[PDB]
Amino acid sequence: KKVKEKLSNFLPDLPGMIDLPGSHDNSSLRSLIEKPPILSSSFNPITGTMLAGFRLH
Amino acid sequence: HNSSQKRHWTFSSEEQLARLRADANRKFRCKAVANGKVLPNDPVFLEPHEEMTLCKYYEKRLLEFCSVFKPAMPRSVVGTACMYFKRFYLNNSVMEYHPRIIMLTCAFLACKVDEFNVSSPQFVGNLRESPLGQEKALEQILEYELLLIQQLNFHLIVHNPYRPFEGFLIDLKTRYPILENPEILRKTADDFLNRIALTDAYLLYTPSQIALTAILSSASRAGITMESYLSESLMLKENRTCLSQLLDIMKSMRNLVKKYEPPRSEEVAVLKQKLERCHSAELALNV
Amino acid sequence: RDNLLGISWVDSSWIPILNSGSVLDYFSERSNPFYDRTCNNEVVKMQRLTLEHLNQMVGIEYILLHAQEPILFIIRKQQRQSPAQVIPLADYYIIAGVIYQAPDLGSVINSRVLTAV
Amino acid sequence: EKLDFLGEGQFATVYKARDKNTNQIVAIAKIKLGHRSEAKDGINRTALREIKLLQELSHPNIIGLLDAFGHKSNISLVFDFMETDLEVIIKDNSLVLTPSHIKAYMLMTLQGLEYLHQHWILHRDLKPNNLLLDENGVLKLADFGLAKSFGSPNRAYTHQVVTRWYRAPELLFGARMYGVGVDMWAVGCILAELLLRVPFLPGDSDLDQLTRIFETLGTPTEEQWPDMCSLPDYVTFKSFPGIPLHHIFSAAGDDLLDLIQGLFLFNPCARITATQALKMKYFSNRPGPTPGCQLPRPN
Amino acid sequence: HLEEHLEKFVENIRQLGIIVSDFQPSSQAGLNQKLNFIVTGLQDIDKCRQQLHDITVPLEVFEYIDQGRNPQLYTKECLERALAKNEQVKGKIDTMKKFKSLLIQELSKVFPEDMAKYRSIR
Amino acid sequence: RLSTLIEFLLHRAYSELMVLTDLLPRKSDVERKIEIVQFASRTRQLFVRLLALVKWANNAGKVEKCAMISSFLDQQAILFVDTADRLASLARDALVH
Amino acid sequence: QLEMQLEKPKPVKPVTFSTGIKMGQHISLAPIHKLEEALYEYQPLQIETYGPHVPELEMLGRLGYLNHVRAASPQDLAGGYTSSLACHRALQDAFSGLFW
Repeated sequence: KKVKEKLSNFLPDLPGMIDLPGSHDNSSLRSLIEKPPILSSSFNPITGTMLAGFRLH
Repeated sequence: HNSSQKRHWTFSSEEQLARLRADANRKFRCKAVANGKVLPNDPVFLEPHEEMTLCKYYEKRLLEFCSVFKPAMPRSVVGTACMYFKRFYLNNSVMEYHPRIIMLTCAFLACKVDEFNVSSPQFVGNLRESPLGQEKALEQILEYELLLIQQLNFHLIVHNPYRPFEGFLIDLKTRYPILENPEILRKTADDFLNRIALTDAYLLYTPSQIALTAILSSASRAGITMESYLSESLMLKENRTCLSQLLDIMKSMRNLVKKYEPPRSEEVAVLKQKLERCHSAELALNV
Repeated sequence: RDNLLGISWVDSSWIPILNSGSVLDYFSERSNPFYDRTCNNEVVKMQRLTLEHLNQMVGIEYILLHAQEPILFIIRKQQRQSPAQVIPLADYYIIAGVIYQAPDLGSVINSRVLTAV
Repeated sequence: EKLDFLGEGQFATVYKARDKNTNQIVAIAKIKLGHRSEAKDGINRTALREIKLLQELSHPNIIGLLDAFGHKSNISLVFDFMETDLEVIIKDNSLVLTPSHIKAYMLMTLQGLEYLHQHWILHRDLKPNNLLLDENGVLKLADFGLAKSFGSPNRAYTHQVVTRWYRAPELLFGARMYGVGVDMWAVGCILAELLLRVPFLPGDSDLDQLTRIFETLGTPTEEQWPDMCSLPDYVTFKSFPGIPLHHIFSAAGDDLLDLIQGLFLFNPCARITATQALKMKYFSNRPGPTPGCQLPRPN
Repeated sequence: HLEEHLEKFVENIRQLGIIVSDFQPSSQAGLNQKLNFIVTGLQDIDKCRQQLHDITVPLEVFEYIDQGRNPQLYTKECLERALAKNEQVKGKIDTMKKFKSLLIQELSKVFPEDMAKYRSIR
Repeated sequence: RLSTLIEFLLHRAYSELMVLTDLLPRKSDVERKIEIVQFASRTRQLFVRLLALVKWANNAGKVEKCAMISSFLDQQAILFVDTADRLASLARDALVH
Repeated sequence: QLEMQLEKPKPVKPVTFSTGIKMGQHISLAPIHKLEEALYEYQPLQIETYGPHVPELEMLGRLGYLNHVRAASPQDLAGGYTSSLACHRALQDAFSGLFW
């Protein structure tokens, strides 16, 4: 069978350019699987300051 | 302290201290009046000498609390704590921070800096309080710990008059044979040192000179004088001049010790009732 | 150590396994009077790899000058003040797996005239 | 005014910027802790030590707690921003492989160590990093979290402290007491790395690191400081024939050969002292220590 | 297993959040950030579930994902290299079989009685 | 190993989101929406690559068997070359002397 | 591009050879280089104080006495910290100051 099935049919449901490579993405956050990030702090709860920061317009 | 740091925090003479305490008392009084919670000069406001007397009796109680700590405590840690407490009320007033919270906190911060690595059960066990009330105090202790360093100007090192004592006695075992087996000298000197610690001596005099003066007082009380040791220190710079300064400092130290006395408990309880009523008065800070 | 011009150093094993790439290694075998531990090619060997590091550094770098495949392999000792700055110190030439120091055009002539006269 | 977010730290977070006051560049620290317990221990011991020790230690080769505030729960510590760090610099593929520059780095580190030893306060944990290089390049020491005073009175001296790869042999045994020895052996391993270009002795965990320390310097002789097995926890290590310093780092100028042999000497008593090392003739030699104007800079 | 569907719902919520915060919104769009934080909490629960699952994955999966292909291509390439090594080894053994046959043929030509006794003994 | 990567990815995501929420009131809100959707793209890429991982988690064991096969056949190839090598070391070293 | 890049400009004139043919083409030689920068910050004397003084090694009555609260002890001595370090810290600290 064809094995060039897209990184779609594989990762198909997620929106956006899933097929696009990490180099094209140019995202510091994406560079993480290759070298594991350190767990400096445990996950924290959401705060009112965050909502005040956003709230759209 | 050729290590500087305390070179900035060595207040030079009696009057400046008096003035600073007085000014902080005025400062709190004024902030409160301006806030306008009360009309100026009401009964509640305290007086600086009364505040100082209450502080000294409560501090003697704090020293007993340090002594009854279940784990063995180095004399360095107790001293560090007292010094930290005196220096704290040179910037603020008794009412702004209740003395009990300040005492307990000085003690925990002190233990953390001096590497006593205290066990958490040992600290809670020493306090004779209900676990829930001790935890309420511990919550305040956290906030007041950061508050202490803020008003301590982040200057944490404290020179403790002990190390010099051991050192001078080794010099004793070596340079001068005129005196011998100076250990009677050792205990009496300790007695003079606790009495010296209760005074503003830590703030004014140099700690090494404080230890030397304790040794000299012990010697005079028992039958020996160290003119010859003073003479080996004269084998040094200033030629004749060093000795006059040493003698003047020794005389002033003796005078403060003879004049200093524990505040009477009858007077102290009156003061306590007044302060308690005072913190029970409405402060409330901000929204 | 009396006279470096009058010393010759060799080793049979390295002789059959000799190639343009290994000439520096043969000079580097250590316990060789001509070469020294102070040279940086030795400092490099202590570290990992060798490339343009002789230009990044600028010091004692023994480098091959001219090479004939079978036997002739001439080595030159340079002292660099900076990249693109070379100062030649001496030349050691290897003939038939035998290392000699290149005689000065004048020390050789002085000794020669002395013996004849 | 926070202007940059360099990132989080082991027990702290850092931001780079200009403060409420002057426009000068500085690095700002924010206190980090697990405050979940309703019985928190207030501030951490590492923080307490670091702040006062840095404030006291003022030297051209020591960083210092300059300004310090804390109106909110937050405690703010002010330290000058530095260029980078020797460790990543030599970690990277040889960009500007230079030799007398290594000697200049060693001189700055040794002057800082001499000042700290004179002030009577051991730097408990020099690690390869935790050493910072500024724009001028004067290198001043930095991480001060694990340090402690060392004095005549007997007290519980903390144990098993320095990072495994850089560990003093007496500490590796399990010794209850210590002296300038830890800091000296560690500068020694950092020099080792600058010359060798990769870390000297690799230890996955305590015992393996002690084994390699022994393999690199051979079995310590009985004459060395007998009681080496009489300290509280010792295991006879392999009876290595032993290798000369010439073996592990193959070569360099022998003066460097001597400083190394000396920092290494096994008897903690003989581990060379700071003043002693500066006085070594290697520093006063024909190779000149770099002023730092020409000190190598990467990106 | 369940970590896939959980992280998929998280990613879809992230996409809807990006769409909503991309648009000016009268409604409290802080619900998007709250759902993102709750998705991080459910991802922590999924990390507990990944401690339950204990998956071990090679790095070349991560690198082919970086190239943006299917990791199914990495499966095909591992299968192809397995068949390549099996083909090469069977071929070497087959040439040894043909060589043994040729050798016993020629030695039976040149040494009759000895190869006769060998074919007897086998 | 994927559990450690999952935990580290969740940690880095939550920490970067914490930095974003810290600068959220700080940043100019109009361009902060752009920075938010950029961060949302970052998180979506992290999560879709994790989705590719947990997709391949069904195909993990077959690749484990393929690694076993490849190791075995490499071992038999080294056996062939070792036999030829020891015969050469017989024929050129021991019999000449 | 005939003028933009080389396009056989310096490839034409080659001046015979000065690298393989013969290395005697140098001729024009020069040097005269100087720097004058060596032996900097060898001195280690940064000693500061506002106090009297005391030597690092004792070899005196204090070393002969060798007595502290617990004197010295053998097993921990491997630990180093010979009482020597001990009296030095003690005295130095005590002497620190004495005159503000």
